[PDB]
Amino acid sequence: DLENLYFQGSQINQVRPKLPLLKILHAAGAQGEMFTVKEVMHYLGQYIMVKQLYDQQEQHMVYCGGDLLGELLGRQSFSVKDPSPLYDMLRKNLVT
Ligand SMILES: COc1ccc(C2=N[C@@H](c3ccc(Cl)cc3)[C@@H](c3ccc(Cl)cc3)N2C(=O)N2CCNC(=O)C2)c(OC(C)C)c1
Repeated sequence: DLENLYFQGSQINQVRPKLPLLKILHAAGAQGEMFTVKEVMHYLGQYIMVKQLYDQQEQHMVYCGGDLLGELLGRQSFSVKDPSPLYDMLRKNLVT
C-alpha cells in the first residue's frame, strides 16, 4: 500500500517551536517541546487570553506590541479575522 508508506511517520505531523515561541507556549501552560500545530494554536490563544492582549471592546483585535508575541509577529496589532502575520510567524518558528 503506497498510501500507507507515504503517511508512515507523517500522520500526526509534530513540530518543535523555536525557543522564543516555545517560551510563549510554556507561559500559556504548555509542557515539553514537541507539539501538534493544533496544540500550538490552542496555547497561542490561551496566551493572548491570560496576558489580556485582546481589546475588551473588539475581542478579535490583539494588541501584541511590546510583548514577546508582537516581537515574534513583527506587529503592534493584528485582527484574528486577518491572520496573515500569524501564518508567516508559524512558517518561520515551527520546525518539522
Ligand atoms: C471575536 O473574538 C475572537 C474570536 C476568535 C478568536 C480565535 N480565533 C482563533 C484563530 C485565529 C486565527 C487563526 Cl490563524 C487560527 C485560530 C483562536 C486564536 C488562536 C491563536 C491566536 Cl494567535 C489568535 C487566536 N481564537 C481564540 O483563541 N479564541 C476563540 C474564541 N474566543 C476565545 O476566547 C479564544 C479570538 O481569539 C483571541 C485569542 C483574540 C477572539
